[PDB]
Amino acid sequence: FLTAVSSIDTFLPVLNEAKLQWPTSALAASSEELLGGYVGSQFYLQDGKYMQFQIAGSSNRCELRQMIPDGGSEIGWAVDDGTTHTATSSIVVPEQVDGVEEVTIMQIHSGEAPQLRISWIRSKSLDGVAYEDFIMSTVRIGTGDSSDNFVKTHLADRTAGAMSFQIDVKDSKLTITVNGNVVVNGQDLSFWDGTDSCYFKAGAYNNNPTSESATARIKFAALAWVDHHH
Repeated sequence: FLTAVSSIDTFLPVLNEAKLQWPTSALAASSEELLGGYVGSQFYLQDGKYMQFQIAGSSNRCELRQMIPDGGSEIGWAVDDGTTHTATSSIVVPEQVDGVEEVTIMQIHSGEAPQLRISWIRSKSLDGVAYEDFIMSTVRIGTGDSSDNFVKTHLADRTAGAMSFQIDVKDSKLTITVNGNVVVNGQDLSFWDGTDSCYFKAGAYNNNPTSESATARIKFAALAWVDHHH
């Protein structure tokens, strides 16, 4: 059998506060199933150390969704409760196979929409500038579909080695750190003031592939979801 992610200690904290959605938003595995050896080609322990997600097909996913810890239900939090909600990861994004065009690897999402997607992107122009094989943030500052509802930023070019991300939400401000460097510094999330259904996600959410059979693949060496408070 493939080795289960829960067979080592590294990911137990996040698995204790997550459900897995695969191959769609429908539930694949409860937190307890994840902690108790849930495994498949879509979600297994890779190289003895990575929590690896794999998925093919347009808008399909293999993605963790933040839950209340210790067998609780779906969590919802606000962007301005005075604490800092933090997601920290270390991700090896391999070269993506032909046909994979965008893979969302971390999110802040709510009942209505994604406040934030961090995604690998094969190629895109942002603000008149071309980028290739890179990591992008897409922040929603509204619920519409016109471009003024989004702020998109080049976070980093993809590296062969592990790349760390820290997503901090405090007092309606979003900070994204990559490999220890602040890239997005206090992006305003005030549009979401009043929303109490936000949560973190992470894994592989396959967006707009050119082939339905091409398999997105993303490896986490570390993932934690925490609330920092006094």
